Amino acid sequence: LSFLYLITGNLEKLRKMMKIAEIRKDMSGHYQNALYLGDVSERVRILKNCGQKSLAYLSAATHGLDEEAESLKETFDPEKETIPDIDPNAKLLQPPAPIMPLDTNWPLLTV
Amino acid sequence: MADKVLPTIPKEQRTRVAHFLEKQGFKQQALTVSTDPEHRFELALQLGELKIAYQLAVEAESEQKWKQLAELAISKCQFSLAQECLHHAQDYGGLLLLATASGNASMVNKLAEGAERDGKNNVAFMSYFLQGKLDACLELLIRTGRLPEAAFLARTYLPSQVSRVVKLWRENLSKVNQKAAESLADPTEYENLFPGLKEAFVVEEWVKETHADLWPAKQYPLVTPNEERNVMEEAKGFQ
Repeated sequence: LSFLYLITGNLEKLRKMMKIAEIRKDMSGHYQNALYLGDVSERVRILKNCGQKSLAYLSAATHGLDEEAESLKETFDPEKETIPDIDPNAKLLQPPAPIMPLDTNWPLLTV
Repeated sequence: MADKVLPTIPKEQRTRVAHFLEKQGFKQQALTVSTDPEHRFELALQLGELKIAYQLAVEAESEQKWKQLAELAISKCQFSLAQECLHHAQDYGGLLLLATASGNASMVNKLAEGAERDGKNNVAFMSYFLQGKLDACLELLIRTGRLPEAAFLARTYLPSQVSRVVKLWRENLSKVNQKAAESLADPTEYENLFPGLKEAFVVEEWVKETHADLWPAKQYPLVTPNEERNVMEEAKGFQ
């Protein structure tokens, strides 16, 4: 259903749902909320699952917020030292600008 | 004193004693004696000469090694390499978690290739999307027989495949006759497609967009570029 909601070009319903299944635990699923979005709040939770400031940085940096991820990372006694490619490079783009719909509701006919 | 003896011990001996050494907790030293690929390997896990462990791996000769190792590498946060091993493993799932977290297209192409590999429909889609590629998502659907669903995407974010696709879906339906089951129209009648005139296509927004895809949305960030995708987005998008 969530998928239907993201298919369609509108934003909330998925988010409450996201709340209500985030709230029902998770280790690989948060992902669903993030892409079609920019911003995620999941990160507040996420760090707790990870909490190695690593995820928090990778995620963090672009809202102009790499920084908190570093603060903890330091506090720990950091453990990061090498990284692989991953520089945001894939397009979270597509959906439905004016003319030629969405489909909340879909019309048809027996004919 | 022992060292003089040491020449005068070989293969297997080294192993036993190595275990003793290991018991001594003279792991490094235990490493020096080290004498079985397994033996070396486990110790290596404990030990973490990372590169060194790789050489022992050499050609690992078991993804299981890589899997085990991957967890370890990741712990050491020796990712550049980890990626190489994991990639070498091509063990997609864990590897995805990293790759995604910083984000990356390149990973995505190779992966796309992978995506094709995996054998359940769903992941591959996220990828296609993730990349931004309706086209890919839709092509994927063609193989799986996702047909109702494919239509929704084709509609929402318009590649107007809704017209193309709908005919085919309908055809299936058609096969399974009954007029209601057949179901029919694209520009006008049942559907009024382009005559409805509403929210998944056009040039101007699109032009702005054309660029948009190219820059980073911005708010304040890192070398790891911007795109956003929230309230603002909705507003311009309408424009």
